[PDB]
Amino acid sequence: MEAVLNELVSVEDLLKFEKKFQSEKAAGSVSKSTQFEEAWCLVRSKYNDDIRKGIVLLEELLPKGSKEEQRDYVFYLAVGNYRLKEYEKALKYVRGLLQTEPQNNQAKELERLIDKAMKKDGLLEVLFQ
Repeated sequence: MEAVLNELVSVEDLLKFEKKFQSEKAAGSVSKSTQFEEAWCLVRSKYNDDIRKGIVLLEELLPKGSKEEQRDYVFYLAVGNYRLKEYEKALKYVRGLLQTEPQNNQAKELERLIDKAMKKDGLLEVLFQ
């Protein structure tokens, strides 16, 4: 995934989804699925306000989800909080997921990323003192 290509296709996908979302909203029916896909987009944003909106949407969905749905909601709540540098919140979400699925390799890897960031592992200023 060439990075500039990735940005390009992401926009094409966004416009197609926007079309679908606006059509659904106009019809009076924004489903749990489409709301999740909205959140999935938002937590990938370069803008913090977008990520926070995605978190709000996922927290709203969380109590209404099946076990299977909640797995995805909690994963992306951990991701979203991680990207906002809300590490304590991110760790609580991912540790909850690992309670349900201790051998989820993706959740294990995310917990490692959060932990490392929290502890400032690979902070560079230390290397130059």
